[PDB]
Amino acid sequence: TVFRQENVDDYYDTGEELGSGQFAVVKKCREKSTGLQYAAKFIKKRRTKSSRRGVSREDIEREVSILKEIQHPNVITLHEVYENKTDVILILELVAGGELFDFLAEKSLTEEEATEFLKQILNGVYYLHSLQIAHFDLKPENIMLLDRNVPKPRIKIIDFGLAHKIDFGNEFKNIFGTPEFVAPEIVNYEPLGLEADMWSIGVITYILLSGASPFLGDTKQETLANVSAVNYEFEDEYFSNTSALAKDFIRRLLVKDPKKRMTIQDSLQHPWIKP
Ligand SMILES: COc1cc(/C=C/c2ccc(O)cc2)cc(OC)c1
Repeated sequence: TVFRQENVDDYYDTGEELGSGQFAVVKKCREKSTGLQYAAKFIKKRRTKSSRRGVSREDIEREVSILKEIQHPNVITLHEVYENKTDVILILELVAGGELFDFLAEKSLTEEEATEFLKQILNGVYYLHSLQIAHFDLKPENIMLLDRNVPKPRIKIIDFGLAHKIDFGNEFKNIFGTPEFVAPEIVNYEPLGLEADMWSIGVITYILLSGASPFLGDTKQETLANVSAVNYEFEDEYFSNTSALAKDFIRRLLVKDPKKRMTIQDSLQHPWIKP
């Protein structure tokens, strides 16, 4: 699939940089014809077939194809796609309130503040999983706020760079996500489905409630080893005032066997969440 090959600079003006990654950079931008503001994600293309630098066109097209399907208040929307010899440029909805993660370091949240964020995450994931889309990269870095100055900010899931359609219940494709947040099946290179997202939600919930990462080791290999062994516990120093029901929610997500892990529908019906 080909994208618009006019120079993006003829239709947009770029501004502040919002984020920078392995093969991508995101810049605030403004469409000249409407004055509306967006985030322009510049993705570096592979220059040769056998190269390790840049993103393969297959991977870019998958990300674009998933973004084109989604429209939900808790997920970023795709406006336009451009490309040139060096980059594909996604013009994405502007989410300017900062990471949940950057917001995290400002406080540990109360259970109400955590569930208010968490319910929005679950609603967005429920939408994705209803469409058989696994995100595969859920972490605080990929959860951003529309406005960070209100008491209950609205969040949006960003960065569909690892997302896959799961039309056969599982995919076998290798997901190099962030060790602290990936499920054991990712660590062990096993078939992957929607269940991997539910584990990541469990990790996110643990961090929201405590300010601590449940599997984080001193090195990436230690973290991965801890994940595969389900080597975590609720430290009393961090969880002494957290409800047992919140702990129960997490415990039913941080489950090695994906088949026994809570699904997105289970998580919305769990007594900690269900109104
Ligand atoms: C390109 O690497 C990064 C991209 C992004 C994308 C941020 C972003 C911000 C606003 C949007 O509307 C869309 C993406 C974030 C990062 O750390 C937070 C790293």
